[PDB]
Amino acid sequence: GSHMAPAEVSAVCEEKNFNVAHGLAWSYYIGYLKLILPGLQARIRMFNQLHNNMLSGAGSRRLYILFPLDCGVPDDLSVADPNIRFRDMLPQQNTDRAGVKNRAYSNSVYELLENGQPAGACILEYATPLQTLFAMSQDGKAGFSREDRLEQAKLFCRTLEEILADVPESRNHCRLIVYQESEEGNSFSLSQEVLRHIRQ
Amino acid sequence: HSSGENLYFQGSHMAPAEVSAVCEEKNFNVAHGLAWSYYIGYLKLILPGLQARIRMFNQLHNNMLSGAGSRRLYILFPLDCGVPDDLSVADPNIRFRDMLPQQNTDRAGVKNRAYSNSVYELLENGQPAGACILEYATPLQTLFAMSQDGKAGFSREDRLEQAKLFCRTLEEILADVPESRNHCRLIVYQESEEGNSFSLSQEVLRHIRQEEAAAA
Repeated sequence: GSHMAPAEVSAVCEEKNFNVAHGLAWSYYIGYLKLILPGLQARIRMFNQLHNNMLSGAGSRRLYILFPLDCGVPDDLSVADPNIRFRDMLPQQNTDRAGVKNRAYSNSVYELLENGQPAGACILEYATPLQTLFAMSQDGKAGFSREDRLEQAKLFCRTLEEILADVPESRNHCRLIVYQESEEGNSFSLSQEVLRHIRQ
Repeated sequence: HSSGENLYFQGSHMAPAEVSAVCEEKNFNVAHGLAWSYYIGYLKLILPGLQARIRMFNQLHNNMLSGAGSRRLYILFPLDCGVPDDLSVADPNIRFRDMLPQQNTDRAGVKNRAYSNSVYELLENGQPAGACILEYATPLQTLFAMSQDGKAGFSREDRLEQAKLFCRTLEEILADVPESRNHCRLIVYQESEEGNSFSLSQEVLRHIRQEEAAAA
């Protein structure tokens, strides 16, 4: 029994709503991922030269991005799991390519353990814009709920997946690792989650 | 085979608030996201303790930032969205002086950070008329880059609308920050609609002068 308000169809407006995810995704792609992707393989070759070819398989030559739907990203950005071991940062290039020419982005290579045994290696990181969503949910003058936060997180992920899907196979090297720890949780293992992605 | 859905104006997979046409509907989701990202991701990080860095600079540089008008972080918002890499190229009247120094924090809410913020002198008639901390609003470049992808469309007209919305959204967010903690000031302009003779430095100077007047 709730009527809509009257509306003049020629007036210019936008629906009010909290759908920031699209901006986050585009910013993240245009302003980070797109910038680093063209030099990733070169950087990997440099890394391999110094690391006994630790990243040799195709599965090891990808950029794995952690996407905790609860938006819990540690402040120090550490990936900290007993079975994930930091090995070294990915070295910078001497490049004239846009953005990277003036910026050395920090990326790290980790070794994954299973059953005490080395099971893999990869370049791993958190999707930093998830911090924004979390901060928004806190900063309550923002009026963004925990419920909104999850919704946006899922949307950011889906939107980013769509964008990435259109990347040519030649640079199709980002992989999203999406999980919601609060769900399906008990025995949850990050290392196991990453390994499944590497393995596939 | 791509869709080709407009990757820019993607949906949110949720039911709309209203079930009829309500307007000549616009989607500004990108602009809104850019604004939140910039505020949370940058401004919230930079603003706390800024006054301390400013005091330090004045100690180091003969009170170059004297006056309330100089104690603000001035951010440039060119509505045309072209963001230059050098301010002196952009206006020769804008002269780089030095970087804001980093403080060793004694405050619980201010971390030790490393942002490069730059202080410039502004010239009128070859003489310095003022000094301030000046930089561009970074997300504007993202909109510009989005407009370039011709396939993508995202027109010059469309770009301008998003740019304006980005400013509005940022302004709405800032409006809820107490004056005691909001040390940034937004300078919004569209060069392409200004005079043949637009001076960036004059535009900044006006703002600085306003700030000084407002501060009593």
